[PDB]
Amino acid sequence: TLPRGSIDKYVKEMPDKTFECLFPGCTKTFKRRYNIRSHIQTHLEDR
Ligand SMILES: [Zn+2]
Repeated sequence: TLPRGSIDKYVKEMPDKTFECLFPGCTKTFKRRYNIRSHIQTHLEDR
């Protein structure tokens, strides 16, 4: 009754100011920011 352990199961935060969405099928990398996290929402939101 509380989903909150999948958004942090596919994120590779790099100390070089980078990000690697570890989602299976995904292939987009971002930088030090909390925007890709919301991107993981559309990941398991409907697609
Ligand atoms: Zn992704």
